[PDB]
Order: sequence, then structure tokens, then C-alpha cells
Amino acid sequence: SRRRVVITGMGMLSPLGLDVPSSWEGILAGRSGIAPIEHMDLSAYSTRFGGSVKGFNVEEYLSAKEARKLDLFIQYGLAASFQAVRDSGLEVTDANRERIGVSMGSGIGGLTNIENNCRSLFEQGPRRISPFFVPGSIINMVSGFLSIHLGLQGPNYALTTAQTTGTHSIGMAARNIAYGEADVMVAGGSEMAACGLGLGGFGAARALSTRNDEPTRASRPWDRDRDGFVLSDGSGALVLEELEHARARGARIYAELVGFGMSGDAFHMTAPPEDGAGAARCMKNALRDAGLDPRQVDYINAHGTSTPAGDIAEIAAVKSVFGEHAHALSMSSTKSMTGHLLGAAGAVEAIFSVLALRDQVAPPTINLDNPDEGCDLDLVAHEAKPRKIDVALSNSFGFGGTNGTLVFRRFA
Amino acid sequence: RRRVVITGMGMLSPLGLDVPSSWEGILAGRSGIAPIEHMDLSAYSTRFGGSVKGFNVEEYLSAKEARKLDLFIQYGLAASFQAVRDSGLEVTDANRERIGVSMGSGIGGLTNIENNCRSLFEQGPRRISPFFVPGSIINMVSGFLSIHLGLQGPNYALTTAQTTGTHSIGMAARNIAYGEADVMVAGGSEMAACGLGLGGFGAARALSTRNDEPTRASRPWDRDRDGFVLSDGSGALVLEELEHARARGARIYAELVGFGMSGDAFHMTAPPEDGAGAARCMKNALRDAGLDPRQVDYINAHGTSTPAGDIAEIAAVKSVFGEHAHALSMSSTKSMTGHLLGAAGAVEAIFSVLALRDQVAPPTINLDNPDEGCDLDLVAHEAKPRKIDVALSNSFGFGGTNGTLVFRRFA
Ligand SMILES: O=C(O)[C@@H]1CS[C@@H](c2cccs2)N1
Ligand SMILES: O=C(O)[C@@H]1CS[C@@H](c2cccs2)N1
Ligand SMILES: [Mg+2]
Repeated sequence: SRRRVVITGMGMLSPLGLDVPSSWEGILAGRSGIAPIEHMDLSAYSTRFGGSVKGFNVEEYLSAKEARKLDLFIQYGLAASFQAVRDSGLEVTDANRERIGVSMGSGIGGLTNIENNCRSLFEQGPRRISPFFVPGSIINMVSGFLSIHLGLQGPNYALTTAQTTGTHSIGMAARNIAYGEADVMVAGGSEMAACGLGLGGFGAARALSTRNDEPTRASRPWDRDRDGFVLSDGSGALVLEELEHARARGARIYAELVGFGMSGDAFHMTAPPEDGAGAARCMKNALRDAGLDPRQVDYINAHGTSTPAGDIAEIAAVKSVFGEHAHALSMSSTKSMTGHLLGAAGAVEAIFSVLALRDQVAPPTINLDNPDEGCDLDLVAHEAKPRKIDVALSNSFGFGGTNGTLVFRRFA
Repeated sequence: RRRVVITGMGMLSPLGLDVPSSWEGILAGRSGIAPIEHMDLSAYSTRFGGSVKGFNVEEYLSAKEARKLDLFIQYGLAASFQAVRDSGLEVTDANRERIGVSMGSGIGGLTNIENNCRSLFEQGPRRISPFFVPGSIINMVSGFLSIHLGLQGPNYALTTAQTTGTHSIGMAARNIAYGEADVMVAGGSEMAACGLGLGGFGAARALSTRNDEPTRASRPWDRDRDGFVLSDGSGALVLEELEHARARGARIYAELVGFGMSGDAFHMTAPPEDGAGAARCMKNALRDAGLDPRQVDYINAHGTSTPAGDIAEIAAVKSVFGEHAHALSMSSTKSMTGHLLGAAGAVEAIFSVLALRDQVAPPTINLDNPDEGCDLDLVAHEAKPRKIDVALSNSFGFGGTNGTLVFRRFA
């Protein structure tokens, strides 16, 4: 029936680093990747900081010429994907290229490119719109360009489920493998929404922290003084592989992907229900998918965005799903350090969950100085905590009330 | 693996504001293409397209709700509401966890982004709508539909450019087949007819510039074709597990038996001349369905009226079907509707289902002089009544992303 799926390669760009090891080093050290934004003038904006990718060199991956045609979200997605494939040791050949697919998504996609082309249109006229505008801006072009560059001929698609994108991308890619549509998938997400429209759009909704004087303290999930999320950029990609395929080529296996859950809240467009009912159904779906007792869960990488309503909803959802075991597991939000990578959040957080398994350590929730009312679980405040972790869960919730949960397990 | 049937359909297209009106146009060989009226294209090289005419969002949403939502979302919701109504499905506490949605778009909220860009550049960030982000992102058709109807099953959105509608329907069917849902609303929507859209595709020289005869512009496989015609709209299907459908006495249009995907891994905006990726995709879909290629009677082609694209599809069909390529009928309804981009696969799935219901191959209009090698039965000019037990619908998109759906008569 259903085939087993393992993780054999990972890649990342984040506010903490230009690859996985550097990012993870920052995570375990409790380092913030958040700083005043330097690439544009935000004097007129209520939020002037976020998580930028620092010192990205696209020329390690693509020619300058090729890169100029592509929005940053595509460049970031390609970088993460190339890293992951290299990390996997996979060799693409005529014998396997039809069995290797890609599903790299984004929540917002090419907003910066669209903005720049809109500026050209309004100020100069339609003949200043780039000939590469459409292919350089649409969300499926990470999958498109990766497939072209590596020669991948398997299932080729992209999800866009807002802040849940990365999680859904990885889960659905795993389903393709489990049900025999592919043997390998490169999956994850990328995001670069740090332009006027992005900061201004989230600003207009009053969704962002406005702690401009102390950006590194802004993202503080479950803390009583939290005041909205921190906008961040980057990408995560995983090479998912059928177990026997991985074993046959002597691949290094990080972990097994054992469970995937989805649900819809059917509640509100931008706010979760206070009781976290949809998130609870999603996690339960994922645990039953994995054939697990909830007591087997050791670590949860929370969605944990540093919003008042969101953070408390997750606590409620975890208490509902896990009962008294909610007090035995460890749960943390790495968004405390990275900020919120939107569509890429689930991808980078899947990577962190896998590394939590590899290194047997719960990443910290930094800035958790004063836990809010009811936020009385082990939230790994301040410092990384070495502990036994056999099963790790990663949650993402997004606009439209779209939920995703991934369950990873140590592989023996 | 559980069987999946189609129990409801909905549509907005250049030919009509619902399925029956659109299908009437298709069978009559009507063009939905006309000079664009909603903006000033005097300075553009292409000034026509397929618009949705006389859309009344207040049949579906309050004025307040509508003001928050980009047109592509309005179109998607309209098609979705129609399809759910057409299905007769009753959502209850007992089944709401088993009903999901996967409605996608290729480009999404270009018009809304354009309008907000004006506020940003002329006034600054403080004039950006508080609803800008949720009202513009692609997953909001799925989001809003789930909220309005109380659907708590799988909730997601595909964005695979011109293949979106096809992939959305295919992956939704997989959810049902493998037990993740009993019902899914699936398809796509698009409204890219703004300065950025016309200007963007214009800058790439991808559009027909036959401004003097807009209804003759979309001419798939014709020697005088000169690019695609940009169109707007939406399609949605209610997909349902067979026993679930039977239990409530649903009207079943057809069965969805196969879904294939592939990547060309060739070029960003052009397929390979031999259509190798499309061929692999169709073969995958047929194997998924457990069908011999000789069982295929009708193909609703991607058929965009681009030089490279059209010929690649013929080559792919010849490769997959061999001598049977001369027995089947293939047509492009884009000859009449133009190219609905992300919604193309959704409306074309609907047309394939209706081809099965009515036992008729829709025409490829404007096919006056077939190009070299385009010597299959392309149903030139007029609808052709024939036996159709199995119908295939193809979509190919930027990045070389391919999808094929296989539908069969349900007895
Ligand atoms: O990631 C985020 O910042 C947002 C806010 S918390 C979550 C939602 C759940 C339901 C609607 S919005 N997504
Ligand atoms: O739908 C369209 O108009 C375009 C052109 S034909 C198809 C492609 C296949 C491979 C890359 S582009 N998509
Ligand atoms: Mg921080």
C-alpha cells in the first residue's frame, strides 16, 4: 500500500544564515535575525524592521543575467532547492529523472517585481514592462526553473496557502511519493514580501509589531507584551525520498516523515478561533495519519507568530490534542529568532524540526520574559534544551483558516 | 482507491455567466472575444480579449464583502457557489469535516495589486487597504468559500500558471480517492485583464495582435495563428466519492478516472517541438486510469493558438496514440473562449464532461488552413456528434508544467 518517505537533503536561506548549518547555529545560540530594513526607505511606515537575508550571492547558483529576470522569492527558492539537492547526494540521470518532481510554493510570490513593474507602467508607460515580467513573478517558477536547471521531469507544481504554504508543500509532496507518483520530491517554500505593498499591506491590517526601537525583542511568542508578527524573508527546501530508493543509493537519512494533516477552520479570513479548534483537528489528523499515541510527541515547532490571538489559540489546540501530555512535551517558536517567513515559514520550520531530531535538542523561544495568562506549557524559554526527541511535530496556520501539520520521527 | 464522480459544475466565461449558457455558445461555434471595454488600451498592441460580460457579484456576495475581494476571487466564488448549488449537496455538522476546497489561479490579484500600487506611489503606505493582503492572495477563494459554507476538509490552492485548473481538479480527486475527503470543490479562476497583464504578455509578444478581427484571432493549428487571446473567468467542479454520491441520490455527470502530471524540464515559456513532456503526461494519466490509448475518443486540447505550442501538442498526441491518433477527435475550445490561463483547465474539464453528456465534440473554430503536420481530426468549424466514452483534457504551462485529466461516461 503506502510507501515510507524520508528526508535526505535540506537547504535554506534565512535571516540567520545563507545555509542550513549557519541558520541552525543561530537557532541553537538564541540569535535574532531581526534588524532595521536597509534595502528601502520605511520612514513613512509604522514598521521599519524585519528579517532580511544578508549577503545573498545569487551568482553561486545562477548567472547575473538569469538572476535579473527573476524576483527575489524565486532566487531564494532556487538557492534553497539547489542546496537541498546537493546535500542529498542525488544524481539525476535518464534512469530516474521522470521519478523526481518539485513542489516549491509561496504565500505572496513576486510582489516586489509586480510593484516595480507597476511603477514602470504608471510613471513611464506599458512599453517599460519587462518582457520577463510574467515568468519572473509567478509562484510556480521556482518549480519550473529548478526542473529546467536540474532536468527533473516528475510532478511539477506549486501550492499557495499563505502562511501554511511550506507545510502543505512538504506534506503533499510526501503523499506523491507515498502513493507512487514519484520517488523523489524537492519541496518547501520561499518568500520575499519586504516591499512597500507588503510592509504597507500588513501594516494597514495592524498585524505587524511596531517595536521599532528594539527590533530583536519584537518577536516574542506567548509573551504578555507581544504586539504582532515580524515580517521575514527566505526559503527552505527538503529532498523527500521513498525509503527503499534512499537505502538503494546509500543516502544519508535525517528523519522519516510519518504524518501529514490538513484542516480548514471555516471561521474567519485573518483570525484563528480562540479555542484553536481547526488546529486541533489538523494535529489529530496528522497523528492518526502517523498511527501515533499523542504521548509519543516530544517536540512541537509551533506556528507561534507573536500575535495575541494566534499564540493563545495554539496553546488551547495543544492542550485539547495532548491533554496532560501537553505538560511533558516541549513546544517552541523559532519565529522568536527568524521572524515570520510567511509561505517559507513551514519549510524552514520543518528543517528545524528535523534538526531537533538529529541533534536531540529543543530550540528556544527567545524573548519569552513573562508568559501570558494560560501559556503555562514548556515553551523552552530563552535557551535551547537538550532532551529526548523521537517524534517532532511542525504546525502552520494561515489566512483563510488553512491549517497544516507535519509529523517527523527518528529513523533507525 | 475510491471512485470519484462529478456531481456539480459552475462557470463564468466569455461565452456566459453559467455552464448552460457557455456550453450553448461552444456548440454554436460562438466567439466570446471582443474589444476590451473596461480599460483604455488605445496605446497597446492588443486591445481585445475574452471578458466576463454583465457579472453581478451581488447575486453571491454583499457589496461590502465584494469590495474586499479581487475580481479573480469574485469569479472563483461565483463558479464555486454555482457548482455547490448544482450538486444539491447539503453541508451539515455530520459531513463538514469531509468537504474541502482547492480553487487556484495562475496570476491571482493583479488588478488589486495595481490599484493599491496607485495609492502607494501617489500618497504612500497609509492609503493601502487593511484587506489588501487577504483580498488579493490566491488561496482566498478556498478560504472564503470554506468560511461561507462551513467546509472544514482539506483547504488549499494550486498555482501552476496555465495548468492550474487541471492540477487543482486532479489533486482534489486524489484527496477523495485516498480518503482524505468525500467531497471537494475544485477548479480555478483568473482576471489578468489589466495594464500589467496585457502589457506583460504584450512585452513578451505572446498575444495575438489581430485587432481588426478579434473573433478570428484565436485560431489553434491554423497557419496564420500569431499568439494567444487573453481571457477571464472561472470554473468549478464538485467532485464526490461514488458511494457518497449514490447514497444521497446525486445526479452524476461523469467519472474522473485518471490524472497525470509531468515536467518538460526544457524552457520557461516554450514547449519542446516534439511535445515529449505532454506525451509523458498523457501516458501517465492513461496508466492512472488503467486505459489503453485506443479507448480515448475526444481530447480537449490545451491548443492556445501559439506557433510552437499547437504543433507540440499534435506531436505529443501522435506519439501517445499512434495510428489511433487518426480515429480520435481533438479540439481547442480556446478558439472560442480564448485562454483563461489558470481557469483554462477548469472550464475545459467542464466542456470535456459535457462532451460526454451530449456525445458531441466541440469545434475548433477559425481553423481555415491547418498548418503543416496538423492533419488530425481537429473538428474544424462545426461541432461533431460522435461516440465519446472517454475524454481527455490537457493543460501545459510556463515552467513546462503539464497536467492531463481523463473522464469517462458513468453508467
Ligand atoms: O501566520 C499568521 O500570522 C496568520 C495569523 S495566525 C494564522 C491564522 C489562522 C486562521 C486565520 S489567520 N495565520
Ligand atoms: O498556455 C500557454 O499559453 C503557454 C504556452 S504553451 C504552454 C507551455 C508549455 C511549456 C512551457 S510554456 N504554456
Ligand atoms: Mg528576534
